[PDB]
Amino acid sequence: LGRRPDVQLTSFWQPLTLEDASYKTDS
Amino acid sequence: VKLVAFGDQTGSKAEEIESLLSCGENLPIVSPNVIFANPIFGSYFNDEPFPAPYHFGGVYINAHQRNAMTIIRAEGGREIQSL
Amino acid sequence: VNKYTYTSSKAMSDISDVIGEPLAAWDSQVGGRVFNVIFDGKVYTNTYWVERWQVPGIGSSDGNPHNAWKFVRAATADEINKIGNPTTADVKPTENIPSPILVEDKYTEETYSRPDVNFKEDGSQGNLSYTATRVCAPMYNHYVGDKTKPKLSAYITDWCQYDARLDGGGSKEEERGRGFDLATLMQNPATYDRLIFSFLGICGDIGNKSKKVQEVWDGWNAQAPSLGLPQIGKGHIVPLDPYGDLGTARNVGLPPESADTSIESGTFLPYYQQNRAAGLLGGLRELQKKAHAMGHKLDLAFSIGGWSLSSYFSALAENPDERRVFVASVVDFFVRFPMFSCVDIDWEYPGGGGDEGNISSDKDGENYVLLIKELRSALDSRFGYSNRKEISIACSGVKAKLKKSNIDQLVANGLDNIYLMSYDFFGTIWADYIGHHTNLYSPKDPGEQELFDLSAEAAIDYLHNELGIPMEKIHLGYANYGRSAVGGDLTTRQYTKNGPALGTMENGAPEFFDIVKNYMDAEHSLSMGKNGFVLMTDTNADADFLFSEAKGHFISLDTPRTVKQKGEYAAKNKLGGVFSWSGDQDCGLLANAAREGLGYVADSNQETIDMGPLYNPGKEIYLKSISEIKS
Repeated sequence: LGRRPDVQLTSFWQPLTLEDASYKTDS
Repeated sequence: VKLVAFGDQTGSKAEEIESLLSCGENLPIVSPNVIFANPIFGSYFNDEPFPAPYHFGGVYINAHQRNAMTIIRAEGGREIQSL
Repeated sequence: VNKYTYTSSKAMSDISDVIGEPLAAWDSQVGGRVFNVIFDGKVYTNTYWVERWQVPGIGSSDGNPHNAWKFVRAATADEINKIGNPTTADVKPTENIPSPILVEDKYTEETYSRPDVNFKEDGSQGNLSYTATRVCAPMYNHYVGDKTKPKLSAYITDWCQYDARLDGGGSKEEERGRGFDLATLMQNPATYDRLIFSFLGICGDIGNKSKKVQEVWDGWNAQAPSLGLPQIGKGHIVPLDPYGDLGTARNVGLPPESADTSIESGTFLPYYQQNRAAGLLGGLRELQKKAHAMGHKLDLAFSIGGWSLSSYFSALAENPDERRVFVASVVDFFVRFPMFSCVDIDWEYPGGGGDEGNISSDKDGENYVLLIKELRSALDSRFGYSNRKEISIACSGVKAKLKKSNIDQLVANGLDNIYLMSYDFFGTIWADYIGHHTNLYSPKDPGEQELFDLSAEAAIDYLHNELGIPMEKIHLGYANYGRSAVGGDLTTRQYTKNGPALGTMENGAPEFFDIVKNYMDAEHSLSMGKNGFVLMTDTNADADFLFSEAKGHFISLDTPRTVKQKGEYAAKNKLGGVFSWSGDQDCGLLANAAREGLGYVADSNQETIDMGPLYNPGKEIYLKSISEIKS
């Protein structure tokens, strides 16, 4: 059927540091 | 109410309607050099965007009424505001 | 942010611009919606949030803690008929409990059962309780950024560490000890803007505890050669218990992983740095990490000196190079733990006072000023301005010795802040009469406010008016324990001297959380004295207290309402900053109240718990000042 989704939208890519204190393990 | 079902009976692309609804990022604009009286706008509770679509651009598609139809979140696929 | 809405209706013909609202009798109104409720034929609007004890009757030009529950008397007799007009009422504690408050401790019950403790709610069989803080609930709502308001801070101490009831124990006070995991606050950090660990010390201190100084100095001096590092003399700073500070996992919000608690004074020294820092201090760094994960970085701090370790202050005075070595150890610590937002000093007696072990001369204050300036200079010499630190000291409110502190030159020499001890004015074991150990406000007849009725406002006015010091450079707070006194008579303030007084662990110093357990309640959406223990409040000084007749036992204490009073005053002033001493033993309700007193606003419609009903006053009374009574 050609079922389609929306765009790979920007949302907001956020410039922010990288640590698990920033990145998240969730766990 | 399903956008695709609608478009299919319409024989026409949903994007045309989305544009009819102006629901894209192509939001309305207004000049700085005019101040409309009765400016119940910009309050921390004036959450409505301004100008409003049911106030500009496509008003006729609604009863000059706040609850202008628009895209709404997908459920069984992307969805239309209301009947 | 929190948000609420209401609505009103009229006939299609009639449009009021005002919010029309149904005319009705007053009865236990509450919340944010418009009320024009009627009472005694008068008609009343609280143009502010509504609370179930607030009453429009008194409210005509009162009815809220700050201003008029304003009114008109538009109601006619037939309105007074169609609505049954009210003329008196009394709000009661509800029957249900809208929120849990705390949880029991098996071991504290066992403690009470102990044949030495013999504790009872009335204290009859046992004057002390040694109740575990673990009894407590989290009790912290959540709040908006609110950047403009003065900073919030709290003090923290080693007594967080241990209660061997966790370890069985059962025979001695520390086995029935106290302590809590910072995980509590960690659950919802940024609860304050700054924190201050308790006053640590230096080599050469003189007081009773100095054997610890000896021990740690020994461990240090033994380690130093093996480390290939220079030995240290007196004036070098002490960590007091690295094993607690780092050799820990329980109570410190971190898994026992890597908790080499075996390490100690003779061995910690390599680890004596934030990177390596396990245990408490490391956890604190992690706490700040979570905090920043949100944002709004805490001012992490601590200080040194204080009530029980100030002894060497005079000794180090006029020993300039050792003072240099001392501040060298300071900056060395900074290098070892650059995490810190700042640290400060806790000199307490420019003129002698407190514990006599604090030997002192007159010149002490001058020398103290001098060395302080020198400290500032050293500080500036080390630090980069992008990371500058700015220092504070407490103050004693001793009307004269505070003057002797030469704040003027301290300010002129870049000491930025002052924290007024606002508590324990009532030297309950020795004081001549019962009084409020923490009254900000002047009672009537200030004729005797020299060793009594010590409204901090007086010193406040000295600094502002009689010393020109900007409020910015001065800070105030509250503490989370009251006083307790035997046999006091509410009419005379005379009381049983020497007679042992209530404390869980510290007689005469009743502990807030356990008071919540034992004597006061709020489960029924109210400020609720309980178990037959009197809840009470004095109009003279806006004072708040508790009593028990069977032992004539009195307690002077801050309250949600009373810290509200404080914070509201400070806010109206726009003081430099707000804090709480002994923050270690409040659930956090007093902190939420403190936010309210700061006007610090909540960020959501949801709650950890309510707070409004906590501001009803206690049993009203007028207590004469000491001067008034004696006159």
